[PDB]
Amino acid sequence: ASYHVGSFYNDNATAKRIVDVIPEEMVTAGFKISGVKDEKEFKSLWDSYKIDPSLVDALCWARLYGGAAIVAIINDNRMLTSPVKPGAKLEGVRVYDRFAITIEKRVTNARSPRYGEPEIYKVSPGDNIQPYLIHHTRIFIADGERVTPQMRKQNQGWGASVLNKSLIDAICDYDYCESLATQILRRKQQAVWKVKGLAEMCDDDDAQYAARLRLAQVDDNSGVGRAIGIDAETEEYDVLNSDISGVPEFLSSKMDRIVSLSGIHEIIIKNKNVGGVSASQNTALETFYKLVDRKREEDYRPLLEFLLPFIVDEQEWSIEFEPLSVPSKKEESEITKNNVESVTKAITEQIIDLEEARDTLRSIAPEFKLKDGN
Amino acid sequence: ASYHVGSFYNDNATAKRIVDVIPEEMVTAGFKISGVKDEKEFKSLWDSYKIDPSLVDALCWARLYGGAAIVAIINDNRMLTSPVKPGAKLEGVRVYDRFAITIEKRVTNARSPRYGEPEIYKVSPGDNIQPYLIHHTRIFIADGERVTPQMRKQNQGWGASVLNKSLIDAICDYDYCESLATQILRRKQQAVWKVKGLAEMCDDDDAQYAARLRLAQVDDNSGVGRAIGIDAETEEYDVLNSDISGVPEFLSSKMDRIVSLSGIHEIIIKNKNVGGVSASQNTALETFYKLVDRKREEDYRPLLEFLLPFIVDEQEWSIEFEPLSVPSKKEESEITKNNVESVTKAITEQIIDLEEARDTLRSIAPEFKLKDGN
Amino acid sequence: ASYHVGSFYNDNATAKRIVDVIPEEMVTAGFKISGVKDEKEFKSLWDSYKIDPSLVDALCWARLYGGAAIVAIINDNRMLTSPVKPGAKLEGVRVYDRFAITIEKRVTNARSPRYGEPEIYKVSPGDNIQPYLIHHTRIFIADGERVTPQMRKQNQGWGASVLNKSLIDAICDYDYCESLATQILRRKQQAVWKVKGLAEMCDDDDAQYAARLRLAQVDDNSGVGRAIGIDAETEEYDVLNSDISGVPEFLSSKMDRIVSLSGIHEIIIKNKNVGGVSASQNTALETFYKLVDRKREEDYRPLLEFLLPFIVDEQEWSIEFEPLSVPSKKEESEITKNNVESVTKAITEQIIDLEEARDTLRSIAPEFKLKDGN
Amino acid sequence: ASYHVGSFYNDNATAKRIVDVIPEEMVTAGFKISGVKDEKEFKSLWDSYKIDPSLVDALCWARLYGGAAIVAIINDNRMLTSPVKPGAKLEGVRVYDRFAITIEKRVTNARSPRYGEPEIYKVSPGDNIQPYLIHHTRIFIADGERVTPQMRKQNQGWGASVLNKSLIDAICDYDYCESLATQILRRKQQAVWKVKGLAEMCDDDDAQYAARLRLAQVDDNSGVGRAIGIDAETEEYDVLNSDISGVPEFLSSKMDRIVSLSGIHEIIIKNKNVGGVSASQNTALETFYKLVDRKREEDYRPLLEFLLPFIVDEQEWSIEFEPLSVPSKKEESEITKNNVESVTKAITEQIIDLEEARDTLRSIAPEFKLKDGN
Repeated sequence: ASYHVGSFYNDNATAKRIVDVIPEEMVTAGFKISGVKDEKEFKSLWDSYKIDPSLVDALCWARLYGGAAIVAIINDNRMLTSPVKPGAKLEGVRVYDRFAITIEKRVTNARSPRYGEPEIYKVSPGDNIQPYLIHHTRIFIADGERVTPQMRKQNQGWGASVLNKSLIDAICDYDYCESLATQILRRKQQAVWKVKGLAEMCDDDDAQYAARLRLAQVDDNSGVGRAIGIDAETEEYDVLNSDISGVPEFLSSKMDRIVSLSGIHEIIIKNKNVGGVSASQNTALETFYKLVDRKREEDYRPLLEFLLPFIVDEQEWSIEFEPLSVPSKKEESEITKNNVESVTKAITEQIIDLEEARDTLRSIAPEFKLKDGN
Repeated sequence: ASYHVGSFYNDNATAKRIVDVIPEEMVTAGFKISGVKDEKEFKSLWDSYKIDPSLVDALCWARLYGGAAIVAIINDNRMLTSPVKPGAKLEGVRVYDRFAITIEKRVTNARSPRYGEPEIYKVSPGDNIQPYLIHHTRIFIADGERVTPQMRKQNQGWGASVLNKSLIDAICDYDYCESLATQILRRKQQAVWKVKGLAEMCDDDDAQYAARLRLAQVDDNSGVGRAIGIDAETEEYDVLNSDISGVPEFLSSKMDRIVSLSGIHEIIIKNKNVGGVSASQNTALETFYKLVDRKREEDYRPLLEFLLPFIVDEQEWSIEFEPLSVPSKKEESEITKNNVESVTKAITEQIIDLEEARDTLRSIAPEFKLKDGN
Repeated sequence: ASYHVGSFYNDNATAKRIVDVIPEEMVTAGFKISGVKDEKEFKSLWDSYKIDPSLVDALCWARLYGGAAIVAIINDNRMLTSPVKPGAKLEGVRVYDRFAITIEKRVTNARSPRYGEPEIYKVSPGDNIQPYLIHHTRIFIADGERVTPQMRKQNQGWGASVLNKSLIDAICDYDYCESLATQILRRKQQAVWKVKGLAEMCDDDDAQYAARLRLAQVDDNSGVGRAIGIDAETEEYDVLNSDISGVPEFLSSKMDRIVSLSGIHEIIIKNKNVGGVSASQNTALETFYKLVDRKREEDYRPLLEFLLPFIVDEQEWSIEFEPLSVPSKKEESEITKNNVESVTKAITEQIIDLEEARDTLRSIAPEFKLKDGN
Repeated sequence: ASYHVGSFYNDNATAKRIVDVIPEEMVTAGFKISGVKDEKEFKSLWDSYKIDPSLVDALCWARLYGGAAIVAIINDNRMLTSPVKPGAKLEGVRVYDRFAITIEKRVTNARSPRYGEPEIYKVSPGDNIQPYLIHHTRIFIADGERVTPQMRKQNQGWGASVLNKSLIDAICDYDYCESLATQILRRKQQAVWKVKGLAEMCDDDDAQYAARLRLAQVDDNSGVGRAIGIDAETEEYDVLNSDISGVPEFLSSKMDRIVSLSGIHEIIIKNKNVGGVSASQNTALETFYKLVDRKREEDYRPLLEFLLPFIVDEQEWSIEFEPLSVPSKKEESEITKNNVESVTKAITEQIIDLEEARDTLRSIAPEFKLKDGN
């Protein structure tokens, strides 16, 4: 069964895939900043931090247990319980699961609209170290999928696991069906040896052992090209056989039910190609891309506006999600051709003269490297 | 069969998908405001408030429970029971379900068209805090699908749930059908053992235990390459076998009935591409987008003109929804080429000049990085 | 079923393929460094050290055993326990498995973010040599796939094996199914010989030996064009035959289950083209490349920024991975044509000059042999 | 069985193909050098050596036995036990198998990082000649596939055979299945002759010989257009027939299992064309090319950097692997057209004037022969 729903995660592989395919596919797409003077220093600082495996782990724990929290370490000399100040920087991030976070203090001031969230968070990392209190501005809380408000307050504000009992049992019964299919194959044919007066033999005596040894020895040497001899007055040899048919489609239907309840396309979970059509599964993968972007817009972004203000001193910035459908080299060159022809087809006597022209070609054509100029 | 809609929602997964696919995919499309001098500050404010998860949750509860109420809080100076006057008005927002809203005060002024609808609302969130009264202009009431006026006045002006009785039992009997299919698979064949004088053993005795242990041991050691021996005079061994055929078609028909009743097309509810066609799923997707566009135009907009007048201080503005169907990097580049060559064709015969061509190209080609000027 | 993962790995072939297809195909793709004045010396150093087989082996052991440690040795002047200072730092490298690494010293300095992780490592390669201690900065720890934090701290900070229990028994029962199929084929038909009074011969006597020799001799001399003669009064000859149907489909379903559990697509694990479609395998390959790209971005890079700062002395550099999908001689020539005609289109309107066009063309068209100069 | 796994190689043809298709396909592709003044003198010296059959044999022995070694003969007057000097040339190479190489001396100097490999190799060529000792810099060691470090040190640093027991038995059972199919075809129909009182005839007497001679003679003259006559009171003639069906697909499944375990595509091992699709197997052959290049990058290259430094006095050189997918004459000419048009389309007033233009057209267009000039 599920038990702590941790054993089910680290034992079965279907649950592993169902809970993991979304986070890294979501995070490896990448993002670009806008309104900033330049992004290469941002890129260098980002991969100098090299903190995204912790982000992936936090997202996975949020999807599995229903909630996860990440703590931000700031070089400010002030106490971590006191709130941050503008202009502070970041040097590291550490991740916790749902069971390591508990509520400590609550504020309900009428005039201040901040009421409705615990002011001070209490963390218990374990590993024989002292628990400590954290301000609400220091850390961030990651949540899973939405649940009813009654159940939401019943779980102390925590979400719900992605492995609900319907999916759990839909995954479970497939193994039972597979075992039944294996047993059905094993029991395809049975041979019965009828002997007159076989009940007179003493139990577990040398006569019975010799009889069953002879039976086994004759059983090994039988076959299509080999015959056996039996008595005609006291022995009978008959074979009862049963057919096997229709089980592959039954297992396919079970897998389709698992796919339907999971919410992910069959190409990603069954890892199968239909083979009956050339380029129709491109629509399938773009549908999967649509659903993963849909999931991203509600979960990945809050981490973005929680982390960017601590990393860049620029005033106003916006976040843009790059379309994760990356094109192939042939088309890439053709699109660069199209853009470079379009940016300069009539601008020779039109609005786009030099300085906006270079800026336009820099963005839509990242292939054309160019030093900073006008 | 199911009594509490919340338990059925957070227990089953199909109901969760049916409730959730529409609102979040609706909201993640986005929108653009027209008639405003510049758009960057609009996006800056929109992602500064970052209030879209509450909107998604309110829409989900409006769909599920049949009613929801979003509460808008402003930075006024007087009591929240009194009406409002123009101002910044935005620093936060909260949502509530149907069960926490109650009508307490009503007016019927014939001269003013405002009669026939309540003016003061009572909210009782619970959690050991005092309920507080709200003026009508401050908050908005979100409703689901239309019902007969008699039932509307019977339900205290609240809509019905999207999980109707027919949908409920159509979901319910699918699990019964799957359990029956598994049971049918389990009983494909049965082996019957007949013994003369087997009814004389006392129940729960040593002889019966030994007999059943022997039967089990013989059962585990049979198969294709193994044979068994029996006494010809007294006992017999026979096997009864059945067949399985047509069950996957029956289950597929049940799923088809569920799809027909739900109203969401198969690629969204089954996650199974047909595979027998190249590009016929374009029509399926566009039909889905027509459905979600109808739902958006009938439900999402009221929040838009309830919130936008409080956001911006402009006298006049309009809201229109873009085609949601997202193009990919290639064909959007082709569109950009066509647009840029078409706009320059009609401006060289001294019909139109550059000052309006700037905005005409900016509206349709955001890829072209343009600053503001001549 | 299998106890030791190493014995199962070096015994079976499917496990070998599952472990090995990802890391070596990942590494043989290669990479390119950016921000460096010239690239020839980079390749000269890279193939002078020729340390990629050790990287492949370390990745394979990280995948299999759940953990691996690569040891980097530098040309410093002091003891290897002390930290390092900038220098050439590269003359060799060696790798070790999970079983040869142990934690002995730990620090918990709260002020420094370096707490929570070990600083000195103990390696015990064996082979009758003294174990030696290593500073943290000298070596790197390679990990496999994520596990629950409770299990992570239970396993002394080591990951889990990629051969989970479900994958193990899915591999195991396939061989049982194949053996059952062979046994079923062997027993397609059986010939039964009945003789009156055949039970009166003493066991291991001359008469019995002669009888069985005669039976064998008659058995080897039968067929379509040969007949046998028996006594009508006493003995009889009968043949019992069965059928075989649906076994290949059952075996294919078992392979499909193995493919679904493994996570690698059929062309890589079955080496069997579908044959019923023209160019649908492009989507299969690109899905595989998406998977291996995710694996690369999550696992290969840490070695890259662990080793590259020790390789080059440049202050700033960046690492990006090319699209792995290799084009062939024709379409790459078409890409070169498009690139060369597009780059010359935007440099004739006095927008950009030759000094940067040189590098722009050099980055995208290595085929054009360019020296360095104006 | 396998025995010395040499008899299995030189008796069965499937093992022959599995172990041989990779080496010569890998080596006949060829390679070109870069950074050298000219390569035609290199080409002439290379085919003057004519040493590649020994390389193919060494690779085959490495793949089969798990390890092989090649010895380099140098014209230096110094003793072969002493290390080589820079500037020495090569005149011949000789190949040995795994059993002709043994370890003689080991060095473990702490300061020198060369420890970890035997300093002096002892070779025992046999053929009644005296074994001799070799320095480690003189020779090269070729290894097969990776194995666990415990097994690696258990086999004195030698790899593993490509014919593991799983592949061995997968190859073996196919022959058993073929023999069973032949027997099943042979036993398709049996005719039984029943005679009353046939047991009274004396054994091996003239009466029995005459009876069986008559039976055979009647058996030869039977047929569709021929009838036989039997007595009605003492003779019976009956025919028992069994059908054959489903065995070709069973053998096909066995071959597919062999293909899957082998790791090579079915087109190369089954030597079959699907016939249901025009140009889909081009993807199959390019996948095979991908895997053979993948195998090449880890095994062929070390011989390249072991042999090139002894053949060329040029300082710095690099190795490039030519794409083994060779195009057809029609496309070849079209690609030459494309390159010659691309190299000169805008360079008339651009960077590429004369001397880099000729060098560019020399490389990408080897068809255009040209004498050395500017």
